[PDB]
Amino acid sequence: MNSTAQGQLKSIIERVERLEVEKAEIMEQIKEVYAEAKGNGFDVKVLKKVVRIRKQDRAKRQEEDAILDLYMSAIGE
Amino acid sequence: MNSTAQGQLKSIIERVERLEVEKAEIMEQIKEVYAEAKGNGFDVKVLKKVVRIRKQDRAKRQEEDAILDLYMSAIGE
Amino acid sequence: MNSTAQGQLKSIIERVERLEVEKAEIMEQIKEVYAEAKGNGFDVKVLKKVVRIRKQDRAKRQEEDAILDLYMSAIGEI
Amino acid sequence: MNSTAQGQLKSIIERVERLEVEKAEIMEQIKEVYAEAKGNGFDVKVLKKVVRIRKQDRAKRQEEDAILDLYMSAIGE
DNA sequence: TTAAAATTAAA
DNA sequence: TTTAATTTTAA
Repeated sequence: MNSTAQGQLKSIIERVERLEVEKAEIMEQIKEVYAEAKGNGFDVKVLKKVVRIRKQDRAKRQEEDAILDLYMSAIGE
Repeated sequence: MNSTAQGQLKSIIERVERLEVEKAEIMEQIKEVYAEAKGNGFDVKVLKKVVRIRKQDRAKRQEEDAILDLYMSAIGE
Repeated sequence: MNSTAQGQLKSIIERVERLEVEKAEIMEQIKEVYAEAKGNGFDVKVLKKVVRIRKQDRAKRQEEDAILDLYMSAIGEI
Repeated sequence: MNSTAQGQLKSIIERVERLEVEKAEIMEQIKEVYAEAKGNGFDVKVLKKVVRIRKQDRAKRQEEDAILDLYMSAIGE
């Protein structure tokens, strides 16, 4: 390939790798918060579901919760 | 490697690949059930949720849901 | 929902769950193949890679690999 | 739960969610880098493979690749 | 979307 | 040390 093209490839790779280093740091910071929470006596598993739950629109989730209750009711569970 | 060594290797590969084919068939059959369910007016997302839930122990389930409600009401939404 | 709709739902759930039990069994058997292989001196990680590779069309993988080497060479990685 | 426990939970959730926002922001930046690369005639799929490969130790990578060559050849490849 | 796929943490 | 769960990719 070209010399310039080789330059772009190298820049792209280095750029992605810098971003993935930042991502890794953030992931470590998240695990540190949960570590702190666990030390406080909180249930990490539930805490994570709390975060996940809050990511979706309230109205939509509650609607889906209602459908779930309808289904669980139908199959007798 | 030996003739017996490669003989074993060829056996392992053959065994894994035959099981992969069967696993693929089952996975396709599972999607067909959901496709049919969707066509019948059911919510596939909720359906998969129902399946997931029924895999969990009843006790632990309501136990983690109780903690969830505690956390959720504590932080509100 | 209707008593009939209830029937459809239950049958659907039963179908998925029986199929998932089947899937778990197959996945367990696959694991048993790898564990037996591992006990015989084979590299499990490499074995799975072989299986993965053999899933792709020879033509495709050969070209993707060619491109890969081109990139790895360009950045002085290889 | 105590008011202190309530305060802990509130900040724990808020800290995680802010980190999630940042992590998600980096993830879209990475997709943008790859999106731009695609426009520059680069193979995104191969690009990602280069990154993953560079995350492994050169010495170990060459070793696994050597074994791979042995296996493939043994079964005909 | 769907996936299958995997390395990894921890029960 | 085996079910989990975390991550990422294919497709």
